[PDB]
Amino acid sequence: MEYVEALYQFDPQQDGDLGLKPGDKVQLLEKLSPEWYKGSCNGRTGIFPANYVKPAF
Repeated sequence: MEYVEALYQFDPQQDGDLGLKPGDKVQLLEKLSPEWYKGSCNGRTGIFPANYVKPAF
């Protein structure tokens, strides 16, 4: 998985958080842990919880 698709809405509450709407394909930059990933989506780069997404390609 190098791109992943958001299934759920992640509302960012801290700087560095990548906010997510369902259907957003996020380039996966690194799996930082089981629970937190780093990616970019629509020009933005930040971190989001891994359970918000599923594999895309």
